[PDB]
Amino acid sequence: CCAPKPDDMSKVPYYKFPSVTKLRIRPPAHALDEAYIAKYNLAISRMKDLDKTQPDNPIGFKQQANIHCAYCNGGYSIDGKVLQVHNSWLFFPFHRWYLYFYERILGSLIDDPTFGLPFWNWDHPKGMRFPPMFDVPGTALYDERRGDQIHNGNFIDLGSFGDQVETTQLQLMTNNLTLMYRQLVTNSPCPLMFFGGPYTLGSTVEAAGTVENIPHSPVHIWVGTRRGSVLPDGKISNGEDMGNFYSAGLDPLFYCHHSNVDRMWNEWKATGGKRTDLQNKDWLNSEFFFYDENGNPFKVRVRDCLDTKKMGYDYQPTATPWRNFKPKTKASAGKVNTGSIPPESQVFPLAKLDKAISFSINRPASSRTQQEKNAQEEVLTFNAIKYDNRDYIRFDVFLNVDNNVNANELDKAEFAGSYTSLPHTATATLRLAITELLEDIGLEDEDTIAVTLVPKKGDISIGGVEIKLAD
Repeated sequence: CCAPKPDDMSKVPYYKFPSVTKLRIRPPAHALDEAYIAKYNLAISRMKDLDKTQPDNPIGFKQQANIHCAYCNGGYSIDGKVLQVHNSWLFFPFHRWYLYFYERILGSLIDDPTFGLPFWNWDHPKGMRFPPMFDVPGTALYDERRGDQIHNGNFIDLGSFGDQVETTQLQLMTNNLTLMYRQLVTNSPCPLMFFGGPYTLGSTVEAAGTVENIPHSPVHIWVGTRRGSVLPDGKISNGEDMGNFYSAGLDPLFYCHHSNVDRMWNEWKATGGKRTDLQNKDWLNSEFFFYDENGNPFKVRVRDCLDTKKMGYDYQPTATPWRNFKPKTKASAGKVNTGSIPPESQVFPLAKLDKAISFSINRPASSRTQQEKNAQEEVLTFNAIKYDNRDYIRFDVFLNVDNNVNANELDKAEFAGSYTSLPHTATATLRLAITELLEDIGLEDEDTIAVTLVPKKGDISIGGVEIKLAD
């Protein structure tokens, strides 16, 4: 994490886009033509060469990896404030700018002014396998520090928590696309839920948005080696490369994953409405620091990365079949007797979520008008999720079911969302937008509903649970 930086950010100029905007198309990583794979490998190979020939050059492979490591570790400050780009509303714009310069570097090393950084299309069934171009040993895209959950033609598990898949292939694909639907539609109806919130003061509660939680974290977990296992070099793994935030940038696939995370921002806004960029001036005027492809230092602003076409790139149009994955069936017919389960006040603070537990919770308002629903989002909020930051964590949330719910079947109207964590006491919050579920299950006139938590991995405590109306 020895990242290069100017000591005095006040002397660093602000970036200016080139006067001639040369539009790059980022293509899906699967089924890429061999000629594109060849030049991607050449660019990465030349980037890695700089590790040896020019180890201090900021555009080299290891140094670009160090930039991400140092950002995740708090090693960059501008205007006297540390730049917090994880578990915060800076997550998307930081990575957009990071990849913008990374893509310009790749193109510059092969004299290709329109080189497009491919995206791992893990939201589409054709892209849910590990992308073949990255699994050719002896090429620059390859990384031996990956798990072997990724081969055999296995589909990615977008809710992975480091263990093997436990369902059928059909159900795993179904769960993946249901998670996409929940994370890109249901649970991100509004900007702060998609992007996350300010993670400024402490207030050390993590404030990730939807995508940063899921599917972003499970991809890291699925690709990286298994912590504790023997690496191909002989040493014990801490999740290297992708499974550890110190080393993730050392895997070329890291950038291709983030290309799709960046694409999610575009796809989320594509339906308009309330899914727009954050309008808060504090967010828009937040700054980051980067080196351009000529090794020159610059500051950039969030407000200047909102439109990728203005930055000179866009994504190859690609179907998003998860938009059709609103569950059609209910796991449980009828309505749960909320008098036969403990109220939230009796369960929380919950010292350990060791097994499935159900409880009743009060809604602040019932029979809400459509104008009310437009104005304020109904959000089920899990406060003070606490765990060891060295642990893998996952739990799922269902409405209107009981402790016997089959949590391997996410394609149900009752499935609300999930929380996961990638090992860095942590403290976190989970917010779920429940209006769509209350409508589908027929609970809109209820003052009290049943909630069921199902732990899947890790030792988890939860301080409290409340339903609030958020603007």
